[PDB]
Amino acid sequence: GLPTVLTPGSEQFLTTDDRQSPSAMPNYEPTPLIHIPGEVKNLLEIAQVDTLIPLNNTTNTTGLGMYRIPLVQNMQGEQVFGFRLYLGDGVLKTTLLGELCQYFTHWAGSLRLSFMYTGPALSSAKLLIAYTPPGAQGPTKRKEAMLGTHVVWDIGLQSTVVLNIPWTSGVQYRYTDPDTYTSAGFVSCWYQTSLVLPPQTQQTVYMLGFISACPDFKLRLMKDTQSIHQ
Amino acid sequence: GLPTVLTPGSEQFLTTDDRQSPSAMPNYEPTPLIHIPGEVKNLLEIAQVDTLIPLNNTTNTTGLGMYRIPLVQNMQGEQVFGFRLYLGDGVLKTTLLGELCQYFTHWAGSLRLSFMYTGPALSSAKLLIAYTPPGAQGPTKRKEAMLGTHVVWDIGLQSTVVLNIPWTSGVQYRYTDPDTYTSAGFVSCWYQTSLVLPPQTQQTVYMLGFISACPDFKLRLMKDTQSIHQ
Amino acid sequence: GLPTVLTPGSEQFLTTDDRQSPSAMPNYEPTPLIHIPGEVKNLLEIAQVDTLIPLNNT
Amino acid sequence: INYYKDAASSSSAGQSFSMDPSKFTEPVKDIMLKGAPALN
Amino acid sequence: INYYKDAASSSSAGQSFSMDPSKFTEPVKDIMLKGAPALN
Amino acid sequence: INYYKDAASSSSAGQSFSMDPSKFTEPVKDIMLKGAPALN
Amino acid sequence: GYSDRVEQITLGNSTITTQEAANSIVAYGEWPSFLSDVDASDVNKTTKPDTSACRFYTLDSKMWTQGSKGWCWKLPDALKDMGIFGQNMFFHSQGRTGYTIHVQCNATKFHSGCLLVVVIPEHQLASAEGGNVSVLYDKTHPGEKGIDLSEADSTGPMKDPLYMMDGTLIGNSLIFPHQFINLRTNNTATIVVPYINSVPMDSMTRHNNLSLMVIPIVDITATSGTTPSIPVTITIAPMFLELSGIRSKAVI
Amino acid sequence: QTLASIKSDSKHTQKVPSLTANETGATLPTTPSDSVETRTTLMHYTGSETTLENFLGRAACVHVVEIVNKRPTDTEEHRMQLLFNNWKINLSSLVQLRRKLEMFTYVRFDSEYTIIATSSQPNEAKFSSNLTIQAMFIPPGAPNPKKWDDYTWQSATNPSVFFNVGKSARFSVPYLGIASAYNCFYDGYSHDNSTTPYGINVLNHMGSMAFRVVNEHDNHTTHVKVRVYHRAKHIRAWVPRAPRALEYLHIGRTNYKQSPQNPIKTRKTISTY
Amino acid sequence: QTLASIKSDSKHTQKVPSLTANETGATLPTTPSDSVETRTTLMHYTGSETTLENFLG
Amino acid sequence: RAACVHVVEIVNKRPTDTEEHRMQLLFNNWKINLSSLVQLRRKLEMFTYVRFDSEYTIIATSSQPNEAKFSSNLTIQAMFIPPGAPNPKKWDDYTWQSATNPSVFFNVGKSARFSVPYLGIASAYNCFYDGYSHDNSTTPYGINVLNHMGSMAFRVVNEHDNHTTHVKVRVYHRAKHIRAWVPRAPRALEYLHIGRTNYKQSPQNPIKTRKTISTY
Ligand SMILES: Nc1nc(-c2ccccc2)nc2[nH]nc(Nc3ccc(C(F)(F)F)cc3)c12
Ligand SMILES: Nc1nc(-c2ccccc2)nc2[nH]nc(Nc3ccc(C(F)(F)F)cc3)c12
Repeated sequence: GLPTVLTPGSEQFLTTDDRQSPSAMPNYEPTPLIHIPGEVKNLLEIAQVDTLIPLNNTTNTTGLGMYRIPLVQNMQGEQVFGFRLYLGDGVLKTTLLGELCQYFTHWAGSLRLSFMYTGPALSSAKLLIAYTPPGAQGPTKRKEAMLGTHVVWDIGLQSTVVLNIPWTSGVQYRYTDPDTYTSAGFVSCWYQTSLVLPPQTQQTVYMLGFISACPDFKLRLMKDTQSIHQ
Repeated sequence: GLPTVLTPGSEQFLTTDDRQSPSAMPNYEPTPLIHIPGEVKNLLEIAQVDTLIPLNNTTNTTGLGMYRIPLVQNMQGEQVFGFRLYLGDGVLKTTLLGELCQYFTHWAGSLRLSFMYTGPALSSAKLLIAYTPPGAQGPTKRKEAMLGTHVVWDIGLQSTVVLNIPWTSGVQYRYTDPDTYTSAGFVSCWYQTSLVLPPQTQQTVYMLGFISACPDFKLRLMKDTQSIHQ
Repeated sequence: GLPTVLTPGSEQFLTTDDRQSPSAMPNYEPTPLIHIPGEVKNLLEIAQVDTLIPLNNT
Repeated sequence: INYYKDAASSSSAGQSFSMDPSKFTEPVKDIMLKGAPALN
Repeated sequence: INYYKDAASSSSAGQSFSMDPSKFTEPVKDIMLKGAPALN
Repeated sequence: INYYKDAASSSSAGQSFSMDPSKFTEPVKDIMLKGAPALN
Repeated sequence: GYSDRVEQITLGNSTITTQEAANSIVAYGEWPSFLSDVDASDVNKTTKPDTSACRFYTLDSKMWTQGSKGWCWKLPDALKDMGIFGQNMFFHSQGRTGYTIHVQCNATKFHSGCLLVVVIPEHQLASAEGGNVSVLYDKTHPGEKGIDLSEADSTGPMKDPLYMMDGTLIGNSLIFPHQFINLRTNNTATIVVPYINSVPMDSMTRHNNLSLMVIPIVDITATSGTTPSIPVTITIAPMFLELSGIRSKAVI
Repeated sequence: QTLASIKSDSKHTQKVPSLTANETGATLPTTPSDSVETRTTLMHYTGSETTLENFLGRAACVHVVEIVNKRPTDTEEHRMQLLFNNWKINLSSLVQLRRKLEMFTYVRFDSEYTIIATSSQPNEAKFSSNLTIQAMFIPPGAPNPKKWDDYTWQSATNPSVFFNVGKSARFSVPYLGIASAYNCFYDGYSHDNSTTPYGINVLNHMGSMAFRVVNEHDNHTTHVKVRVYHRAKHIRAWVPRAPRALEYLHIGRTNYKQSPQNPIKTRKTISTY
Repeated sequence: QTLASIKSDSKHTQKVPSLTANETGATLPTTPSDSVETRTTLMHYTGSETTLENFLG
Repeated sequence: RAACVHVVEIVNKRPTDTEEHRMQLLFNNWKINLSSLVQLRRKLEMFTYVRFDSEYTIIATSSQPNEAKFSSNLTIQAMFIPPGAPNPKKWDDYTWQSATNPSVFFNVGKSARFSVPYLGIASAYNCFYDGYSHDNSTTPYGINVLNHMGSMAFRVVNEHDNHTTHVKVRVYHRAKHIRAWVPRAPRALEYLHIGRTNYKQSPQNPIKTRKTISTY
C-alpha cells in the first residue's frame, strides 16, 4: 500500500489534541434542544458582571462584614481603605474576576471598580478614590494619592460611582499570579471632606465595593486554579 | 480502512525533521508584534560588519594590547605583521567571521581586511599589505610578498585602507577548520617606506586591524562550535 | 483521525525500496556542477568498448 | 475532512462568536444609557 | 497541506528574503559612496 | 507526490536516456565509417 | 562646499556645532519616532514634553589619561537628575525615548589615541563577585557619574574592558552602533538611537535601555612632553519623549 | 543568477574605493573588483542555508530530569524521593542552545517540544517494565503537585501528555511571551529597590513542567530519565550582538570567573605564521 | 480591527457616565475614556482563547 | 541500492573511572567514508568522479552475553560531527546536546532513516587523487587527503542497568540522483587499506589458468 513514515509523537496522549474518533453508538439520535435562557458563549461575557469585593477582610470580621467598608463622622483626610491590586491573591481573589483569572496565566486590559453608599438618605460625604500606578509606594497620605488617577465622588441621589482603572502597564500582559515585575500598583480611598450625619446623631455607615471587567479585557493561557484541595 | 505500509525510519526522532504537530494550547492568541528596530533575516547580514582582529596576540600582551599593531621609526623593508589565513584557529578565530564560521563546515567567497592608523596627525608612512596564495611559503622578505596580491597604503586624511582578498582557490569551497588541502595562504604587512614622526620625537604608533565578509561570501553545512566547555 | 490498517511488511528494511525521507540538512545548497567530460549514463555504454582477452592464460 | 459519518465523531469544529454580555450586564426592561441618570 | 487549525502547529514554512545589510553596515545619516572620500 | 521541500528528500526519480557510446567507442577527430578502410 | 566634516545639531533650545566630525550614525538605520496607534497598548492620553525636555544635557567630563580603562553610562539613568526630564522620569509610570548621543574629545595634531564609542541595548552586567551574585541597584544606577572602569570595587560590576562587562569580547562590540574618535582625524562622535524594546513603553526607573560605553583602544600619547590629560565630555538629548500615567513622585 | 564578480580591467582613476575611514562606523560594500582585475562569474548560492530560521530552528536538548518508580517512603517528601520532578522552564540550562539565543537581544518564536524517556534498572531485577510517563504544564498560579498521585495530576485544565518509555511526545506551544518578543537580556530589576534580583531571571515566569511515572510500584526501583528537546519555529530576531567568549556560570546571570582565561590563542611573534 | 480605546480629551459636560446606581442590578459598559483622557489603540485580541469550548473541551 | 558501510559497537555499562569513556565503548566515532567495506567500494571505484545525494539507514541490535535477568530496549543516538565540531569525550558531556549538529534518536529493533545532500566541496566526489595535500616531500598521498567528511558518533542514551548490554549499530548507505564521469577499469587485486590503492607484495594473478591455449 501507500508507503508511510511515523514521526516522533506517534501514539502519544495529549490533553489538548483535538482529533476525530469512532463513535461508540453509531446511529444514536440525540435529544432535541429546546430553547433555554441564559446561553453563554464566552467567559469574557461573565467577567463583565459586577461582584462584591471583601475589602474589609481584616481579622475578626467573620460573616458578611467583610463586604462592608465603614465610614465615620468627623474624619477628614484619612484613609478609608486601600489594597494592592492583584487578581491573584489579593482582596479580589474570590471575586468573579478573581475566580476567572485564576484559570489563566496572562491578564491584560482595564478593570472597573464601583462603590455603592448604603447610609441614611440625609447623610452626605465626598470621597476620593484613587489608583496608584506601578513603581510607586503607599500612598500613605492623601497628598500622594491625589497625584494618581482619581475620581471625587459626591454622595447624592445616584448612589454608585464607577472608576475605570486604565491600563497603564508598559508590558503588554501582566501575570494573574503575584509577580513583582508586573505589579499593578495600588487602589485607595480617602475622605475628601468628611461624613456628615443629621445633628446629634452618631453612626457608622457603610459602602459596598464591586468589581468587573471593562470591555477591553483579555485573558490568555489557561491553567489550573489553587482553589481545590483534594 | 486504507491499507498502509510502514517504512524504515518509522518512529525515529530526527533533529532536523520539520513536521507539523498538535498544539498544546488550542485557541491561544499570541501577543501582537510591535515594530522593533534591527531585525535580522540572515547571518550573512552580520558577516559583513567589521570587527577587530587580535593580530598582536603574542605572549605577554594581556589586555586590549592584542588589538594594537605597533609601527616604529626608521624601520624599512621589515615585516609589520603576518599570519596564516584561517577562519578557524588563527588570529581570526574570535572575530565575528570567526564565530560565525565556527558554526559552519564549508567556507567560500572573498574576505575583506581593513586597517586604521591611530598615530599623530603629523606622522606619515607607506605600508605594503599583501596576500600570498596557497602553495607558497612565508613570505619572509618583502621581495616575496610583493609578488602576491597587494596594496600600497598611503597614510593621510583618509585613515583606513581596505584590502579585498580575492577568492583564489581552485576548489569551490574551503574548510573552516584548518586543513592543509584547503589552506588559504598567508597575510602580511611590510614597511614600504618607514614611519616618520616630527623631528626629535620618538614614539610607537599603532594600527587597528578589522575584518568582514565581502558580499560574495558563502557558508554551508552547520555544525557545533568548539567555544563551549560545559 | 483517518482510520488506517497496517499491512505485512510494516517497518521492514528493504535494500531496494526507493522512498522519500527527511533531510538531515534542511536548507543546504549543494555545490554547483561544472561541466565534466566523460559522463556515463548506462553500463551498456561501457560494455561496447574493446578490452583485451587473456587467451594465452596457460 | 470528516472520516466518520456519525456526527459525534467530528472534531471540535466551530467559529468564534460575537459576545453578548447584555444578557448578564443589562437585563433591564427600560434601557439605561451611559451618562443618563440611573435613577430618574 | 496543514492538518491542524492552530497556527503554531504549522511546519517551518517560509521564503528566503533578500538581505539588507545596510542596517548594520551603513547606518549613516549622510550617504557614503564607494570611491568618494569618507572624510570630506 | 513529494512530501518534503528539501530536494535531497526526493525519491530516486528519473527518466531513461538514450545511450551515447560514441564518447567511449569513437573518440576520433576524423569520422570513421563502417565499411571504409580504417587505415586510408 | 558643504563638507561632511562640519555639522550643526539643533535640538530644543540648544545647539551643537562641530568642525571635525564623522558622519553621524542612525542606529539600525531607523530615525527615532513616536508610538503608533497600532503598536500602542496603554490606554491613556500620552504626554509629550516636547522641547522642554528634548534638549541637550551635558554630563560631567572625565579625564582621559594613560592607564584609563574607559567609562560606562546608563540611559535614561544618567539624565535622572537633569532638568524637567529628570523630574518627569519620576512622575510618569512609563515612557519611551530616543536619544542623540554626542561624545567630545579635543586634541592637537601632536596627539595620538583612539576612543571607541558604543551604544549597547540591554547591557546586562556581570558582578564583581561572580557566582550567584547580582549587581545591586545602587551600582547600576549611578546617575551622572558613570561607571568608571578605572575604579576598584567588590560590589560593583566587573571592570575589565577586554570582556566589556559581560563576557563578550570588545573586538566584537562593533556589531552595535558605534563610532571611533581618532584624535588625528575627529574630535567628536554622534549616534542617534531609536527606542528599542520588547514593549511599546516601559518604566524609566527600574530598567535601562541603552548602555553607553566609551573605551580607549589606543592610549593617549603625544609626540613629546609628559603624560597628556584630555577631558572627555558627553552630551545627551531625548529625541521624541513620550510619557504616560501620572503618579506621586517615585521614591528610590 | 546573482553574479559574484564582474569583469574589471586595470584602472587609473581619481576615484579610490580602496581608501576610506572606519571612523565613521560604516563598512562600505566594496568588492574584489575594486582592488584587482576580475573575471565575470556566478555565485550559484542563495544563502538559504544561513537564514535565521535554520540557525535557530533545530532541535536541541534543553533539560534532563530523573524520576523513579519505587514504593513510596512515608518519611520523605515525594519530590525528594524523585517520585515526580519539576522542571522550571528555561532555555538557559544547556549552553549549546543558550549560546545561539544569546546572539540576539530580542527573539520571537513558537516552540516545538519533544520528550523522550528511557528507563533503567540498576538492581537485582526480575523483569523489565515499560512505564507510562506523564508530563504536565504548570503555568504560574497553577497548583504545584505535592504527592506523586494527588489531585493536581488530574490535569483538568493543564495541558498534559502521556507517553510510554521508548516512545516520545511531540507538541507545539505558541509564543507565550507577555511582550512582543522574548528578552535574552534585561538591564534592570523587578522593581525600584536596592535589593532585588538583577537580569533576565526576573522576566522568567514561564512556569514549570512536571513529570511523573503513572504506574504503581512494581517490586523493584526503576529509574527513568526524561530528556526534553526544543526547536524554535517561525523565528524572528532583533538587534544582533556579539557571542559570549567566556564560560557561563549560572542560569540568567552573565557572570564569569574571577580570573578568566583569555580566550585568544597566543603565539611567539606578531609575524609568526 | 476592534479598538480598545479611542482618543478622548478633557470634558466639562452635564453628561456623567461615571455616576450610576448598582441598585438597578445592571452593570453599564463604561470605558476608561469615560473617566480619563485616552489615546486611540487596538486590542489585537479576539477572545478566542476564552471561548466556552476551550474552557471545558 | 543500499549497502552496508560500517558497523560500530557501543555498550551500556556502568562507567569505569580508570578508562577513557571511548575506550570503554560507551560511545563510538565512525569517521565517514564509503571505502571501509569492499562490496560498495568496488562499484564506486569504477568511476573517477561521482556525484550523488545520500540516504542513510541505521539499524541497531542488542545482545546480552552474560547472566542477565531481563532484556532492555535501549535508545540509541546518532550524531553528525562535521570538521571543526567538538568531539565527545564523555558518554554524557555537553557535546551530545546536539544544539546545531543534526542527530537522530531511535530504539534498538527500530531504525533511522534520513537524507543527506551532496556535501562535496568540488562539483563531484573524487574516487582517486593523484596528489598530495600540499607541496612537501612528506605528506599523505591519495584520496584520503580529500576526506574531511567528519564523523558520526553513536551513543546509548540510557543509564547503566546492572548488566552490560552490547549494541551493534549497522549503517547502510544508498546513493540517489547519481551522476558519474570518466569510467575506469575495476580493481582485480584485493584491497589492503582505506583510501590507498596498495596491494600485496606478491599478488595472486587473478586469471584462472589452463593447460593449453586450445583446451576447452
Ligand atoms: N520567560 C521570559 N520572559 C521574557 C520577557 C518577559 C516580559 C517582558 C519581556 C520579556 N523574556 C524571556 N527571555 N527568556 C525567557 N525565558 C524563557 C522563554 C521561553 C521559554 C520557552 F522554552 F518556553 F520557550 C523558556 C524560557 C523569557
Ligand atoms: N570526502 C571526500 N571529498 C572529496 C573531494 C574533496 C575535495 C575535492 C574533490 C573531492 N572526494 C571524495 N571522495 N570520496 C570521499 N569520501 C567520502 C565521500 C562521501 C562520503 C559520504 F558517505 F558522506 F557520502 C563519505 C566519504 C571524498
